[PDB]
Amino acid sequence: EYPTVSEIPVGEVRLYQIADGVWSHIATQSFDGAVYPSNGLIVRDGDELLLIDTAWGAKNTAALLAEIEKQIGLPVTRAVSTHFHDDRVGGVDVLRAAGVATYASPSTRRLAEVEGNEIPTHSLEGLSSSGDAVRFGPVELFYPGAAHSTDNLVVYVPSASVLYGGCAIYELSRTSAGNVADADLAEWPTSIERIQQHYPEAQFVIPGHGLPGGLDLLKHTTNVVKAHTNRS
Ligand SMILES: CCOP(=O)(OCC)[C@@H](CS)CCCc1ccccc1
Ligand SMILES: [Zn+2]
Ligand SMILES: [Zn+2]
Ligand SMILES: [Zn+2]
Repeated sequence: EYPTVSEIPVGEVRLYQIADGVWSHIATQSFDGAVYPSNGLIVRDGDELLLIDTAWGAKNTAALLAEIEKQIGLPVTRAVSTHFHDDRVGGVDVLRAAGVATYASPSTRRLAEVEGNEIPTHSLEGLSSSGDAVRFGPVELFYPGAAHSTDNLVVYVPSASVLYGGCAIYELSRTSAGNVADADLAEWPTSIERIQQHYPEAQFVIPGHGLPGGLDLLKHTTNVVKAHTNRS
């Protein structure tokens, strides 16, 4: 049902309807000689769409917009990137050219600039302290604290009980840590506990990469992070 790495050539994007007015988008990218799947989110709000994250590069993000037009047919008017890595902001220039208003926290914008990654134009205020939440159209944005990166945001869709954990949450199939070069390993389990405490009602949990599940993904991620922490 849910699209996998095997079934998506790099350059194509799949949409997966989760609920009324809520989709994930799934793309793949080559990196260091392997191929990785990647998720984002699409959320309807009236007669327009809110996009969560790019499809990991310009080419994929072009295909994303085309696939949205084909399968949904409503305009993307705002986008939020949930941290500064290229699987979240790579393609922001494509979005902007298409008239999308692109957003990220000041921390994400600052880190993207440092990294040399594309910089969302608008700033999300009210998210700089762990446990901060703000409304953004049909979703709530939440800063759980440092985890996969110091700037990582999570996204909740109240009407659908959909929790988008982004890359701070791992799919169950991943039993080893991925890119933790920018991670706060020491804080990551505590940040995951904040997510659990704030969104215990979540029914559909979407990781940044791979298969969705339920709130168990949180404990799973903590397990994997703690096991990496204990590198021997
Ligand atoms: C292997 C390179 O991972 P990235 O640093 O890609 C550069 C943008 C990471 C940013 S979150 C995305 C890929 C994470 C992943 C690792 C292993 C399996 C599935 C996804
Ligand atoms: Zn990342
Ligand atoms: Zn990622
Ligand atoms: Zn596990």
